[PDB]
Amino acid sequence: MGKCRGLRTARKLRSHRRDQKWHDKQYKKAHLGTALKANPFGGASHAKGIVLEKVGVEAKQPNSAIRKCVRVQLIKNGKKITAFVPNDGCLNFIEENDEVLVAGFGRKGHAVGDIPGVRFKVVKVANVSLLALYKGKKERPR
Amino acid sequence: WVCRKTYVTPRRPFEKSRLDQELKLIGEYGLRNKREVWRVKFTLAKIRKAARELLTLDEKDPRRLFEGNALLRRLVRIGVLDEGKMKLDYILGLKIEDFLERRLQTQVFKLGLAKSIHHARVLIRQRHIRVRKQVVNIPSFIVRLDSQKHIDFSLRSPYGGGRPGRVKRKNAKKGQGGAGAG
Amino acid sequence: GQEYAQVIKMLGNGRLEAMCFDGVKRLCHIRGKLRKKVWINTSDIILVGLRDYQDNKADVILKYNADEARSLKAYGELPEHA
Amino acid sequence: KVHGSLARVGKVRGQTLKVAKQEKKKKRTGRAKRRMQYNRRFVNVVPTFGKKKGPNANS
RNA sequence: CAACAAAUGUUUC
RNA sequence: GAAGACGGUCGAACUUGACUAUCUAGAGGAAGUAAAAGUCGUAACAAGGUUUCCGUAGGUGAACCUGCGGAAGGAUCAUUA
RNA sequence: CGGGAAACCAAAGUCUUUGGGUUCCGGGGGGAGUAUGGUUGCAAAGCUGAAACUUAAAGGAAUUGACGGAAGGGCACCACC
RNA sequence: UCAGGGUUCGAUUCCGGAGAGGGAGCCUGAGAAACGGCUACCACAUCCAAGGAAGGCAGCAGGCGCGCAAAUUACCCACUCCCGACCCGGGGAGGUAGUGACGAAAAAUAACAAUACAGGACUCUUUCGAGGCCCUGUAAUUGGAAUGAGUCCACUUUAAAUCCUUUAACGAGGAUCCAUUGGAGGGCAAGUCUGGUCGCAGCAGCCGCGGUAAUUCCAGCUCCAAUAGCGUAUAUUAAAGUU
Repeated sequence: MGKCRGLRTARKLRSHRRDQKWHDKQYKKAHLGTALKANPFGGASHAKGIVLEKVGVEAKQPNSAIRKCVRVQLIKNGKKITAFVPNDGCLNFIEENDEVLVAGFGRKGHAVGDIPGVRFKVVKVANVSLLALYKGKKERPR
Repeated sequence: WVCRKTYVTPRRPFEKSRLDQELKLIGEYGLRNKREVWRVKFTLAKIRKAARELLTLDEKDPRRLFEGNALLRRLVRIGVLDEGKMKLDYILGLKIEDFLERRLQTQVFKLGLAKSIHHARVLIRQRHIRVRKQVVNIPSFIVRLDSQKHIDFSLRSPYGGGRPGRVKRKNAKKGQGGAGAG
Repeated sequence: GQEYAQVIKMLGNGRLEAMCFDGVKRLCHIRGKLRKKVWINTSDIILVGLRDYQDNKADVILKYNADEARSLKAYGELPEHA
Repeated sequence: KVHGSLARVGKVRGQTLKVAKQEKKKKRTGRAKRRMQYNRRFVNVVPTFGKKKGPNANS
């Protein structure tokens, strides 16, 4: 029970807990403010940038495909980031020097699937929603 | 500007057994949606929790006495609850139908003046039903005991009297302009 | 509908050094259906896939033969010097 | 390690012969639709003890 | 009675 | 009874060094990482054909080799005189 | 008896029926006992000890084959003699 | 956020504290180290006939920049209160409308017979067969039976209006007065589909699918789930007895 049991010993128990909390990764991340300091997105949920170039990335085994992302300079902190472009032929819709709204995978910062070193996805261009673009609700305005 | 939610969804989402149960409730009870059921599963859980707390308290305990009796009296005014129940030991052993049974909709069936939990809801939502001086359009209502008798069609909706119907009255003048003259 | 290629060096593990007849050396990846019974060589003709991607690289899809090579003059692909 | 192509981008979407929309019915407003569900599912819905059956079956 | 060598390498499966 | 004015106190600000904290450019260099279908050796899961591994020191294309003291998580829970 | 995932364990028992005292270390695996500052050292090195990134299994135990240049093994001129 | 224990947040309708471009000083007055006072410097910006001169929206609107992200350059002191010499004036305090799917409440987009039929427990019959209650669909159209959503005399609201809550005259036969958004291989609710492709495009948080009979794709058809809402990303919490 690895832990005193004296009526007094609040301070030891209280503090021993403070000492071990660190190992928790979610906890440490939060106390070290990692999201502000390391992360490309601010510690925000979405982030907008300009498209530098279009990449065809080489999906990891045992899968085999060309992935199709763009490389993006985030306006907020000039950070360089590669982001996936989802659905069929949607690259089509984003051009070099584009602008785009990027969002996390939903993986907690950890890349997704077979898609290697890509941690973000495009959501908007034409300020304009790949979904609405892919469907043809709305266009590549211009 | 204070506000609160009135319903709670179930922890979990796909438990055939629960889904069927809810569907039977919607059907018997001319309900509209799962929320319609969820709202009541929620109403009930709070009542039961209110009950359970009380039941853990000492009897005669000014707090237990004063609020227990009140919860009971409230639960009885609406007919939801009955006397032997009408103590806390019995609310603990209670269920959703008991509430669901007191809404308008099912009463307008329950005395002929609808012949369907169906008919009932469209009747209510369409202004042909007063609870004695007052139209009530809320198929969702909760008919209090000594209020059971005052439910009836309204003073003007046609049944309830009053000309015919913006569509019946159309039909009267539908046999009038052509078949009468030119 | 693209050109071809010509293996120059070998790397290993889904990696091979090739020399596109056009004068472009890149690391091509074997093809999945071809690799089944095809083992690219450092001296042979091959076909790699390459689309909107600068073309700086390509993946191997199928292979070729040699004996036919003499016919390649007839293939209308290689010049009077290959 | 990327090199490769995109030539083929969007090859199936563009090769997938479009289909009409056809049409037909409206399905029903809120509670009424719940009612049809409950009768089709449960009243309907009698079931057999056929060792079961299905919702989106063909033959 | 005691003791004794040995390399590498093509596919979905 | 004003401007002004003697000397002082508070002291913004300015100029030059020191100090401390936080952040950030950089020719090049050397790690580790991915990793992975490559090249050269065979270093150490079956006693892996030199049992393995630890501490430590020197040395080697590269796995690794070797001495000195440990361990068995070994290939012995035994040795019958 | 009872414990434990089992191998096992009279302590590794008296642990969901979870509470005798006290002390220490761990929170998936790799990056790494690595970077960096402090400290100790003549030196070799020791103590304290991250991150970026990387990745969906790392690992334990038992069960069973397959297989062995492990032991008792056999059997056949598709094996030897 | 709910076992209980707990776990996390709190700028933000109240209280206490702090500031009004940055710093410092001061006058007045009972009360100020005040900036819708002043004064200097410091940083900024403006007018000028170039000597001068005047300024501070972390007030209300609005505008730039910033970004993932946030409304009218609108009406009124009538309510609620405040101030003054004040019953009487004045109040971007504050009310009032406009924008407003933060989010929360109520819950429309169709109910009832009839034929017509399709059917099942019940009864009768040796069986065939027939009757029968409870009814649900499903057409066939009927048939009578309906209500605001819009629209609109009148009236209400209120400072005056708006909307609500109020109503004469209109407003439901479906092709509508036309409901959506995700899913249907496992977890996971729902295609041992049809066309197309053939480890390609794509799908896939995870496991995994697709290499020519694809229940995972791409589309339809059909079906499920939540439903005037639903998907997605993210902080954080529950789950987590993985602090």
